[PDB]
Order: sequence, then structure tokens, then C-alpha cells
Amino acid sequence: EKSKSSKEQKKKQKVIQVKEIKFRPGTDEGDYQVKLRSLIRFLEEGDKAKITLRFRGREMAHQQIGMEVLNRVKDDLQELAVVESFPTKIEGRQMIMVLAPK
Amino acid sequence: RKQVSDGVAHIHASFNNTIVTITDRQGNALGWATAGGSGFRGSRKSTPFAAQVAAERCADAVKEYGIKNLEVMVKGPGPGRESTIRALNAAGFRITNITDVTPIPHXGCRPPKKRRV
Amino acid sequence: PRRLPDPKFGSELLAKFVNILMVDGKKSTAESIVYSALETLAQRSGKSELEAFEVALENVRPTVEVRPVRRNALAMRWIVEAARKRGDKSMALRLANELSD
Amino acid sequence: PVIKVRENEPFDVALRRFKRSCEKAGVLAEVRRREFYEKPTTERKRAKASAVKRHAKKLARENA
RNA sequence: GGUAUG
RNA sequence: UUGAGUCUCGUAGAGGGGGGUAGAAUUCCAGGUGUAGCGGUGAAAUGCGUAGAGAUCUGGAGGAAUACCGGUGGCGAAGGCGGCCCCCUGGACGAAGACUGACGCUCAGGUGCGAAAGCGUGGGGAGCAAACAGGAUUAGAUACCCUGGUAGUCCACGCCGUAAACGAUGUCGACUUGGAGGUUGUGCCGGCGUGGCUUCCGGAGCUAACGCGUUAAGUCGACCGCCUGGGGAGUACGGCCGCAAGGUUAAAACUCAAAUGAAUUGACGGGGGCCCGCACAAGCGGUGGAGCAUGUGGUUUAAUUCGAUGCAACGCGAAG
RNA sequence: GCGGGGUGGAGCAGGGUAGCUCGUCGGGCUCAUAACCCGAAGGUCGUCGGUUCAAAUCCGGCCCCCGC
Ligand SMILES: NC(=O)OC[C@@H](O)C[C@H](NC(=O)[C@H]1NCCC[C@H]1O)C(=O)N[C@@H](Cc1c[nH]cn1)C(=O)N[C@H](C(=O)O)[C@H](O)c1c[nH]c(Cl)n1
Ligand SMILES: [K+]
Ligand SMILES: [K+]
Ligand SMILES: [K+]
Ligand SMILES: [K+]
Ligand SMILES: [K+]
Ligand SMILES: [Mg+2]
Ligand SMILES: [Mg+2]
Ligand SMILES: [Mg+2]
Ligand SMILES: [Mg+2]
Ligand SMILES: [Mg+2]
Ligand SMILES: [Mg+2]
Ligand SMILES: [Mg+2]
Ligand SMILES: [Mg+2]
Ligand SMILES: [Mg+2]
Ligand SMILES: [Mg+2]
Ligand SMILES: [Mg+2]
Ligand SMILES: [Mg+2]
Repeated sequence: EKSKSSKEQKKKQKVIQVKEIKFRPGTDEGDYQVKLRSLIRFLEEGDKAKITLRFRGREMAHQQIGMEVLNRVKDDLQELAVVESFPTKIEGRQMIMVLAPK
Repeated sequence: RKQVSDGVAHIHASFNNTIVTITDRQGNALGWATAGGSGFRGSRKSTPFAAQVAAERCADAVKEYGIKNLEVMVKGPGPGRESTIRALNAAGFRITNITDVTPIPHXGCRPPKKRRV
Repeated sequence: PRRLPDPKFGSELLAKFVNILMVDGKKSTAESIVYSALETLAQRSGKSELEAFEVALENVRPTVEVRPVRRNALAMRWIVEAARKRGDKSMALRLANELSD
Repeated sequence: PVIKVRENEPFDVALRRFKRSCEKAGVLAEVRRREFYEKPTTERKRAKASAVKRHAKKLARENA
């Protein structure tokens, strides 16, 4: 039945998707700011953000460079975000902090 | 109810869907059935077979009016142009005139832009 | 690519059937199973052993259109496959029971 | 394409006549060309390439 | 049938 | 009087401006019939529909554009120009004459025309649709795709003055083998000529080559425009023009040793065409799970000797 | 003060009848990487029972915990 319509109105409840910005150990200020902007938006518009850093070949040997990038994001997106997850180990070659709308 | 001796089968055969509608000779609706309402969904609707089924259910809707003659009025480039009328004749209507409507502008309005795919 | 009668009944269709049933070259092992199965079949049906075998094939034989050589090839393959799945104790009786069904 | 089924004709024969009436009249080709907008430069370009092809086939029919 | 990148 | 004009008669043409009008179609509105879907995609969803949609039929309203004819057909200086009819109007061409008597050609500056977008003011607004809104897709998707949708697209008047405004080929004149077509005159007796415009091929010649080739990019003459390595840059500054957007005229420092054209051989293509191989398909049996053998990586070690590493290292050098 | 909820590491589904997402690890695919594909490990589900044939489920307590 047009019953359906009920759902259409029900479906005017809402929904959060997680959006994935991948950073790399040495991304530069310009692109950081672009991706940072993307996240601000993502978050302010009610969404989560799986922020991934993706070491490639030998870069996996200076994981501590990576962690500093994540820590910079956390510290910029501070008043907008709370940090569901942080990583410590480097499973695979990744570090997959998940931020959520404060 | 009324009995109708001779009817008209309007076949709106679009690219995505087929609508079969039996009317009176003056275009008063007696019964209708679509490929979308024939348990086909999405691009399943846009097959000749889904139109064939839609024709049969349309025939079943207008059994009570007691129609034996139909005039066909097919319209559009739809995949289910010929499959409808074949299945209409299989229902046991004597098909008289078989006729292509299909609105063609003599110029008319500017069409939508080409899909870049 | 880009470019023998069975010795007990004279039917090559059963000679094929032995070959489909056969594993690891063991043709005499296969022959015994099938013949044992056909006599069993006949005792619980009451024909010459080919007629019951052929009626059993008719129910399995699949009709894109299958052509009649592939048809009997598929039927026999499906019979053997169906027979080997079952929980009857020997293959002879598995085959006899599957042919009956 | 108006096809009255004449005095005692089969359906399959009658359907062949209807489909052929549409094929000659040019209905499916006409609807498809009017589906999306073609701007005049594209129309003219298409018409030129056809004319080149048609003519070039005649010069391939000739010299042979 | 169509994903990018060395 | 041979260049250039005028006159007489006729011909073809979407040449221009104005007005009227026809049929088809989309949308919308009002009704009738009717009943649960419609619409859309790669797949969906947004959207629309029981306040009755979509479909079908009748009537009405409004705007925009003119199927077929339609053609490497026609016309125009170029931009461009396509229903039909009338009114006003420009050019071209042919036939015979008659007439004027070099009145010509080109043209810096100047003047006008000049697609689309855009701008101003006032109308109009069906369809379409920058922006935008929502729905998807995706690593992201400020896109391509879907549903909507505003400016605009239309009209009047004014402005803008640019486009791959291209034949990427300035205008005018003369001369220089051929072939096959198209379109439009005309003479003579379908044929035989003879003019205009136009398409394709090709000779000499020309050209870096590609190609051009009596419609020259050939052979010559008149006059104009323009170029002088790439980037910086059609930018800055100044002037002029514009309501604005911007246009036009137009450098330099600096830096590079190239940038570039055509063609050749490969290779490559989510270009096309034709083939083959247990390549796929059809089968039959395996590997991947288990235990164990064996090699390798890794890790460990005092040492786990060295070598082999996609196919083409890994029961390989090592047949112990 | 008043509530919500405490569910594999992650967070979120779920009167009995525990997943889903992303981690987490390994594999497959590729010349290689991401993408893609498969498998496994992770809970006993806040706690405490009562109570229900059923305890994530029901009912209360308690631990709460943040929102407030
Ligand atoms: N999004 C991103 O970052 O990556 C995803 C992108 O690479 C997907 C990829 N997309 C395409 O080629 C585009 N072609 C133009 C039309 C739109 C779209 O289709 C693609 O695979 N398409 C599929 C359809 C699809 C989208 N997402 C998942 N599947 C497709 O069928 N593409 C067709 C093709 O590749 O030939 C074609 O382009 C098409 C038909 N219909 C549509 Cl829509 N696209
Ligand atoms: K002068
Ligand atoms: K609008
Ligand atoms: K050459
Ligand atoms: K200036
Ligand atoms: K220089
Ligand atoms: Mg012209
Ligand atoms: Mg032009
Ligand atoms: Mg001049
Ligand atoms: Mg304009
Ligand atoms: Mg205006
Ligand atoms: Mg639209
Ligand atoms: Mg759109
Ligand atoms: Mg210019
Ligand atoms: Mg030029
Ligand atoms: Mg030539
Ligand atoms: Mg030259
Ligand atoms: Mg300038």
C-alpha cells in the first residue's frame, strides 16, 4: 500500500556513513589542509571519518612519522571531534583512527 | 458491469517498461496491466517476456466484459512491441487492425541532453 | 577445438555406462557392479535388463537444446552421480535403487 | 503504419506486414534520433562523414 | 567488458 | 573598346526585413473511464501516485521549434539562412543586342556588419538547462549517472565585438594537360554544343613532407595584412573602447637549448579485422582443508654455508 | 537531579533462537600496490540474582556511565 509513504516519512529520520580520508606519511601542508577541510565537512554534516595512514615499502620503518600526522589531525579537529579509536600497532601497513561528530 | 463486443488494446511500449491497457472504442478504460506489475522489477521490466506476461494479465482483467475483437495501438520503441500483441492473440482475441501510434514531432520541443556514459 | 558393444547385451549405451561408473581404469570392477545392478533391477521390475535401464534413462534424459548423444551421456552421468551420493551399502544396490527411482 | 487484417489472413503473416510497415515508415529510427539533443555542428558533421563514406564506396566499387 | 597507479 | 558599368528580357535560390497562419509534439489545466503502480539505473535511490498517479479518451491554455522533402543540394561578403502564404527588399546568372567610354584594381587610418555566451531595461517562459538542491557512484567525487531546477535559451530596444569567426589558404587580374559527377541557365538538331556555381580524383609543376593541382599550394603581375626560437604573454604598463564582463593596441626583465612541422620504424590502445595453443569451453582427476615428506621465506642461532626469486626461484645447483 | 545505554578490539543490530561495520590476522587476485575476493580469531552479551520453559531478552537492585 501507499503504506510505503509511511516509510518515506520514516526515512526522513536520518543516517550516518563513515567517510574515509587516506593520509600518507609525508603529505604536504596544502593537501593536508584540503583533506582536513574534507573532514571538517564530513563531520559537521553528521558523519564519521575512518582516517587511514598507509605506509608503503620501507616507510613502515619510520611508523613514528605517521603517528605524528594522525596526532596533528586529532589536535586540529579538536573542538569538532571525539576520537572513537586511535591505533598503536601498524597492522598491515595501516593506522586507522576513527573520528566521530562531537 | 457492461459487455463490450469490440475493444482497443493500447500498448505503451517504453524502453524501460510496457503498459498494456484495454479500453472501449471510445477510449474508456476497462482494464490495464504492466510489466512492472507482473512480478518484474528494475530492468527485468524491459524484456519482451515481461510484456508478454503483462498482456496476459490485461486479457484476464477484461474477461468479464466479454471482448473477442481488439484493435491494437502500439506506441514507442519498447522491447515489448510485438511480444504483447502475439500474447494478446494467444489469449484468443481476433486482432483486426494492427497500427503504430508513436508520437513524432514535426521539427517540436528540444530533447534532453545526451547521456555521457 | 579451434579446428565397442558391451559383451553381455550388445548395447554400447551400457558399455558407455560402465565407462562412466569406472574409476582408475578398473573396468572389470565396474562391469560387475553394473551387471549385478541390471539383474537386481530386472528382479524388482520384470523386463529384459535394457528396457528397465532405458525407461530409467527416459526420466533423467534432459531436453539451449540438448542433442541425443549428450542427452544419454548426461542422463547416465547424473544417474551415476546420484547413485554414488546415496546411503545404500554397495554401489550395485545404490545403482539399482537409483535406477528404480 | 495502419494495418487492417484483410479478409481471412493469419496473424503471423499479418504481424510481418505490420512490422514491415513500421520498418519502411521509419518510426523506431525516428524516436531514437529524437531521444537526445544533437546540436547542428554534430548533425552537419555526421551528415558529412556519411556523404564521404557513401561516395568513397562508389570509388571503391569503381577502380575494381 | 572498461579502475587507477608505477 | 577589349577592363568596368548602364539598359532590355528571362531564370534558380533556407539571401534579408515585416506581418499572418498551419499541422505534429512536449508540458500544464479541466473532465470522463479506470486501478496500483509510475518513473529511473550498471545496480539503485531520490521523485511522482489511493487527496487516484501512470495509462487511455474529450476539450482547453500556452510557449518554442518546423518531421518527411533534404541532397559533399541551394543562397549569402562573412557571421549565417529551412513549414506554408503575402508585403517590402538586396545580390547572382544566361540570351541576344543597344549604350557609356578606363569611369579600373587594392586599400594604412576610417566606417559598418559580425555565431554563442554575456550585459542593461521591459516582456515572455512549453521544452531544455549553467548555478543550485536532493539521490547515487567512489579512496575521494566539488564530476561523469538519476530526480528536480534558477539564470539563460524566446521577443523588443540598446550594449558587447569575440570563436578551431577554418578552406587554419587576403583581394583583383592573366596564363597553364586531363577524367568522373552535382546544380542552374541557354542555343542548335534523346543527341550535339555553350555559359555560371559546385563535389571528387589526378597530370605537369610546386611542396619538408603531407599534399595542392584551371575553384592551385602551378606560372606571373597589382595592392594590402602579417611573421622573425620556446616559455614568460596576447601578460604588464600606457592609450582607446565598454554599464560591466572584458575587448583592442602591446613590451621587458628573466629563464631554457631547445620549442616545432611532416613523415619513418617499432611499441602501445578500455581502436578495427583475420588466426593459433588443454588459452577458454566440454570433461575427467587434482591443488587449496587433514597428517606427513620436501624446498623456500621468515624468525631463531655460535653457525643455522653459498647460490636460485613473477611467468622463466621455491622435491631448483644437490644424481642422494 | 533526570535519562539513555552498557553486545567480539571497534562500535551498533539483536522476551528464548548473538550478528553487522571497521579493526585483527592469514590467504586469493596483480608484474606490483591500493581496490576487489575468501577464510579464521575475537564475545557471552554491565553486574547481581530472582523470575520466565528462556536471561542480551523479563523484573528489580547495583555498577554505572556520560547527555543533561
Ligand atoms: N567513482 C569513482 O571514483 O570510481 C568509480 C568509477 O570508476 C566507476 C566507473 N564509472 C564510469 O565508468 C563512469 N562512466 C561515465 C558514466 C558514469 C560512470 O559509470 C564504472 O565502473 N562504471 C560502471 C557502473 C558503476 C559505477 N559504480 C559501480 N559501477 C559502468 O557500467 N560503466 C560503464 C563503462 O565502463 O562502460 C559506462 O560508463 C556506464 C553505463 N552506465 C553508466 Cl552510469 N556508466
Ligand atoms: K583609396
Ligand atoms: K527556468
Ligand atoms: K615521402
Ligand atoms: K589595456
Ligand atoms: K628569450
Ligand atoms: Mg549563402
Ligand atoms: Mg560559419
Ligand atoms: Mg578590393
Ligand atoms: Mg544570444
Ligand atoms: Mg535581458
Ligand atoms: Mg531537466
Ligand atoms: Mg542533470
Ligand atoms: Mg581572434
Ligand atoms: Mg586565422
Ligand atoms: Mg588532387
Ligand atoms: Mg607552400
Ligand atoms: Mg589583455
